[PDB]
Amino acid sequence: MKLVIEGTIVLKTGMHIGGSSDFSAIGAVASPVVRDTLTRLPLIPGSSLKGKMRYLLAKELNNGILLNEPNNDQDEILRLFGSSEKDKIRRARLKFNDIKLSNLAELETFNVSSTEVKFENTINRKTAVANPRQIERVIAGSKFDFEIFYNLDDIKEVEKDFENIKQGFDLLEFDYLGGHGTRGSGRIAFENLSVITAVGNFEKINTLNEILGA
Amino acid sequence: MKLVIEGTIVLKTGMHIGGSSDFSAIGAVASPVVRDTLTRLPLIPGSSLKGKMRYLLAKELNNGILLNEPNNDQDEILRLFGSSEKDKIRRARLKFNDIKLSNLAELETFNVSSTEVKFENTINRKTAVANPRQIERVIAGSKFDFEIFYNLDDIKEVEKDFENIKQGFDLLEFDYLGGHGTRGSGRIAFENLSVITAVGNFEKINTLNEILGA
Amino acid sequence: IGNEKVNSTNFGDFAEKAIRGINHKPFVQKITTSKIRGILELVNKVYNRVINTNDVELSENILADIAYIKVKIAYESGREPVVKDFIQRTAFTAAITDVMNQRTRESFLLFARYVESLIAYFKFY
Amino acid sequence: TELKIGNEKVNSTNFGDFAEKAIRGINHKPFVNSKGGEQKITTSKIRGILELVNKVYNRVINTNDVELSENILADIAYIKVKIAYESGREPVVKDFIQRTAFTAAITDVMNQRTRESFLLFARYVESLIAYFKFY
Amino acid sequence: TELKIGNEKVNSTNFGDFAEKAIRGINHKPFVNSKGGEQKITTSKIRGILELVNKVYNRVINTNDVELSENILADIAYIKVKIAYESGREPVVKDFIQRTAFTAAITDVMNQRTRESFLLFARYVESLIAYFKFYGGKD
Amino acid sequence: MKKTYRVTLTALGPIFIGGGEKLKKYEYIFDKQKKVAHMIDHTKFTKYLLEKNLLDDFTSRVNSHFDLYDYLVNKKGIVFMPLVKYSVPVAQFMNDLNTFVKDAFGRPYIPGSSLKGALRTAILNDLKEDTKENEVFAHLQVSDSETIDLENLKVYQKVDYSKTAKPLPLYRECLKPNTEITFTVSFDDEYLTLKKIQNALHKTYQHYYIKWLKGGKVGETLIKGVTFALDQPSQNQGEIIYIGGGAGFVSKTLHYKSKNRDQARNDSFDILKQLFRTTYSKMRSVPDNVPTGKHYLEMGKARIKLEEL
Repeated sequence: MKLVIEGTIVLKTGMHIGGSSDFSAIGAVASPVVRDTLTRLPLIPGSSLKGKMRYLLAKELNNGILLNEPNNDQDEILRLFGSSEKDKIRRARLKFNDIKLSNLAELETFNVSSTEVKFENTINRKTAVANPRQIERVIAGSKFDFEIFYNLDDIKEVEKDFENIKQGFDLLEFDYLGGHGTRGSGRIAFENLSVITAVGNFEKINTLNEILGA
Repeated sequence: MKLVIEGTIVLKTGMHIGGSSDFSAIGAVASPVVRDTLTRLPLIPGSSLKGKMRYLLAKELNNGILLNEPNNDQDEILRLFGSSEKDKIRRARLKFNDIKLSNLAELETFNVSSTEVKFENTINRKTAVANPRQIERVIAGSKFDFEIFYNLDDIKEVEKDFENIKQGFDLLEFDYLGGHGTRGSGRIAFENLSVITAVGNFEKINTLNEILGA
Repeated sequence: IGNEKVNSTNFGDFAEKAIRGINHKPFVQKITTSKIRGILELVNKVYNRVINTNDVELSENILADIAYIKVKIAYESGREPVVKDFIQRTAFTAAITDVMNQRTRESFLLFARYVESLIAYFKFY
Repeated sequence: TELKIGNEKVNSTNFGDFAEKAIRGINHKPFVNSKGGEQKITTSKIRGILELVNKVYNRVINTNDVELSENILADIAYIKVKIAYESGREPVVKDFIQRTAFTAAITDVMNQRTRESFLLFARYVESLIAYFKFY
Repeated sequence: TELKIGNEKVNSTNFGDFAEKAIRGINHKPFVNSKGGEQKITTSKIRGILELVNKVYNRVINTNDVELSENILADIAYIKVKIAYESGREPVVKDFIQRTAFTAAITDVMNQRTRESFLLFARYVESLIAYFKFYGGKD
Repeated sequence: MKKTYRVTLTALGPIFIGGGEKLKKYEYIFDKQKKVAHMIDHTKFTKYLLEKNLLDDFTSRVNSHFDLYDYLVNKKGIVFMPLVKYSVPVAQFMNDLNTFVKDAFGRPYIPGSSLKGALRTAILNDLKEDTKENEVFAHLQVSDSETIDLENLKVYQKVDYSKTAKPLPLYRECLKPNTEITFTVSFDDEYLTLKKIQNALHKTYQHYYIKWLKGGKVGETLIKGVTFALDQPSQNQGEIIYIGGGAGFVSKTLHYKSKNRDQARNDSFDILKQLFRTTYSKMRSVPDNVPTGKHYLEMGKARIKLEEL
C-alpha cells in the first residue's frame, strides 16, 4: 500500500529560492527564482523542501546538536529520507515532488503577478559605500499544492512516522524554506494537511488524518 | 499471436535519468541525461522502465516484502519479465523498447529546449560550507510515446497478465522512473494506454483494451 | 527582428559604435553616469514584467508603461540638453517607437539588450 | 577548427597550453592598481565569467547541427557586452581580459558562427579557469 | 614506444612496475595536509580520473589508425586541463598527480601524437587504479 | 537554543525605508492647501490617456513645465480624481518624492533585512573588526513585518542644521510617530541573548549621543535649535534602534572606541575632502520639518519591545 500526503504551502513572506540558467540584465534582478520551464510557474523544488525538512527534523530529533553526515542520523529519519551508508542502505519511505504554483488564478483575480523584485544592498562601515542588489521573490499569499508519496512498508511504525512528518511540517512553520531566509523571507505555513491511500483501503487511515489534522 | 502495448509517458516532474559517456565542462551540468545518439534528443531507456516496473510488481505481488533476487520472484513476474533459472527457464513475454522524447513540436511551440539544468547543493552540517551540483533533467510535461510487444503464448492467461501489467503501470504512476527520485524528479503518468495486435486478429482484443483503457 | 536596423546579433556592436560616436564629438562638463542609469532603471521594471510573460503579443499595460517611459525620457530631454543629445545620437526613441510598432516580445527584449549595451559601454569608457 | 586570437591561431588542440601560459603571464607580473598596492583577480569574478559562458554551452550541447542559431549568437554577443560592462567596472577585470585575450576570442567566435568554434572557445575559457585554480 | 614520466621512460614492458612503485611511493609516506594528519585520495576521485581517461579509451581502441585524430587529441588536452583543475581543487589529488606523474605522461602523449602512446598511457593509468585497489586499499 | 521573540517597533521619530522608486515632480503627485498627496496608480493613467487626446496630453505633460502638480488637472479638464491609490498627509518647509517599500499588493512593510542590518550595527559596537566570516548572524533570524495600514504614512520634507534650518528639495513618505510594527526574531543562545541585545543597543545609542551629538549640541544651539529635547535619560527602558531613513553617516559607521575627537576629525576629513565643500567640526545633523510650527524630530529613532514566543 502507498499513502499520499497532500496539502498546501501558503507563503507568509517572499521565499526567493533556487537559481536559473537564464541571463540577467545589468541594472536588474540577479539570481531569479527557480521556475518550471514549460508553464513559467514559480516552483518549490522537492529537493529544497526535503533538505530543509531533514535538517529541521534531524536537528530536533538529536536534541539540537547536528554536526554529522546525513548517514549518521537516527533510523527514524533514515527510513523517511533515505540513507546511503555502505552496508545498511535504507530505502526512503518518502517521495517528494516538485511543487509548482497552484493559485495563479487567485493572484490574477487579485490583479497582481506571481512574483516581485526586492531591492537590497550592504553598507560598508569605513566609507559608507553601498552595493545594491535585486532579488526576485514569489509574493506572499501564493499557495503551493503538493503530493508527497509515502511507502507503507511497515504498519508498526506508520503512526510515529506520521507524527515525525507532522513535526517536520511544524518545525518548518517556525523556520524559513530557502533563499535569504535569515534576512526576513521564506516563512511558510501549511494548510489542509491530509492523507489518502493510492489504491485500496488502509484500516488505520482516519487516525493518520488525526495526526496531520492536529 | 503478438500484441503491442502502446501509450504515452508524460512527465509531471523532472526525470533526470541515465549517464553519459560525455565530457563535462567545469562550471556546468554534471551527469547529463541519456539521449538517442543520432538525434541526441533525450531518451527513456527500456531497461530502466523494465527494471522499475519489475521491481514494483515483484514487490507488490509478493506481499509488499521483497528481498529476493530477480530469479526468485513470483511465477507471474518470471512469466512476463523473463528469468534465467538454470532448469525451467522462461522467455520474457514483454519486449521493452527504448523510448524517445516524442512531443518536441509542442515543447518548441513554447520556445523552451527539451532539457533544463537544476541547480542543487548540499550543506555541510559541521562546517556550514556548501557544494553545488547541476543536474540535467528533462522538462515536465514532455511526453514519451512508447510501445511494448507482448508475446502471446496462451489464451487462458493473457487477461491476468494484462491486469498485472496495468497494476504495474498504476504502481509506476505513484513512483519515479529514474534518477534522484526522492528529491522531486522522475514522477511519470501513463495515458492513452491501448493494445493493438501486431498481425492477424485476436479473439478478445476488447477485454484487453478495456483493462488498460479503464 | 528589425528594431530600427538593429539586428538581434549586432545590438552590442551598434551600441559600441554609437558610444564611440558619443565620447568623440562631446558637448563642451560631460554626461554623468546617473541619468543613463535612470533610463535603465525605468526600462528594467517592464523588462522584469516581460521576461516572465508567456504569450507573444504584449498586453495593453506593457505598452502603456512603455509610453510613460517615452514621456519620462522626454521630460529629462526637455529639461537637460545632454539628455536629448543622447536620445537623438543613440537612436533610443526611434527604437521605442519601433517597439510600439512591432509590439512583439523579442522586439522589446532586443531593445532592452540595446539600452543595456549602451550603459555597458558607458561603463567601459 | 581554428580560433585566431591576437597573432595566434589556436586550434582545437593547443587551447590548454595557451591558457596555461596566459595565466602564468599574469603571475610573476601582476596588475598594479595605480595606488601602489597588491592586487590580482579574485576567483568569484572569473567564475562569473565562466558561468556567463556556460549558460550557452549547456544549450549548445543540445544541438547536433554545426550552424549556430541567431539567438545563440545574440546570447554570445550578450556575453561579450556583459564582459565589456564588468571590465568597465574594475580595471583588474579589464586588465585580465586585455592580457588573456578574451575579447579577441569572442570576436572570433562571433565572426565564424559555428558550433566547433564556440566549443573550442568554451574549452579555452574553461582551461583559463582550470589553470587559474591550479596556479 | 616510450613515455617520459619524470626522466625514467616507461615502455610496454615496465610500466606496471613503475605504477606499483609509484603507489608504494604514495603509500608508506602519505600526504600530510597542513592540518597535521595524513590523508590519501578517495576511491571515487581516482575512479573519476579513470573514467576521465576511459571516455577517450572507448574511442581509441576501436580505430586502427596509428596517428591520433584531431578530436582525440582535443580530448586528451581537455583531460590535461581537467586534471589540472582537480589538482587545484584539493591538494590530496595534487600530491597524487605529482607522485604518479599524470601531467608529465599526458604531456608526453600530447607531444608524440600516436595511438600506441595513448594505449600505453591508458594501460599505465589502468594498472595504477589496479595497484591502488590491491596495495593498501580498504579491500 | 532557538529563543523566538516578538520585536515591536514603535516609531518615535519618522521611519522611512527603501522603495526603489523616485516619484518625480509631475509623476502622480498632487499637493495643495488641503494637504494631501494622492499617488495615482501607474498604468491606468496612461491607458486612460489612451482614450482622450493622446498625443496632445503627451505634449502637454512634457511641455507644461515649470508647473504640473496642480496646473494641468485644473485648467485642462482632469479635475476629476478617481485614479488615486491612497491619500497621505504632507509636510512643508518641493518635489522628487521617494517611496516606502511595498509588496506587489502595495501595502507598506519593513523588510526583515533592514532590521537585521540595524541590529548588526547595534551589536557591532563592540568588536568593530567583526570580520567577513561572522558566525553570530547565521543564527540571528529576523522576519518580515506585518503589512501595516496606509494611514501610518505621512510625507515629510527633510532639513539639515548647522547654523540655520536650511530647506532641502527632497521629499520622503516616512512613517507616522507612535506606529506599532510587529516582527519576530530568533537566535541560538550559545552566541547571543536578549540581554546582550539590550546592552549592545544601549551602548550604541549612548556612544552616538555622547561625544558627537551632544558635543555638537552644546554648540550651535540657537533660536531655531530648541519630543526632541534629549530623549535619552528619561527612561532607558524601551531602547532605540535606527532604521535607515536617511539617518546619516554617524549612524552607519561604527568605529567608536576610544575615538572621541579623532572620530570627529577623521569623519570630517573623509566626508568633506572627497565629496563637497570643506567646513569645520561638526558638519550637521538631520531633523525633519512638519508645521503651525516646525517640530524638528530626528529620523529613524524608534522603540523596542521583546516578548517571548
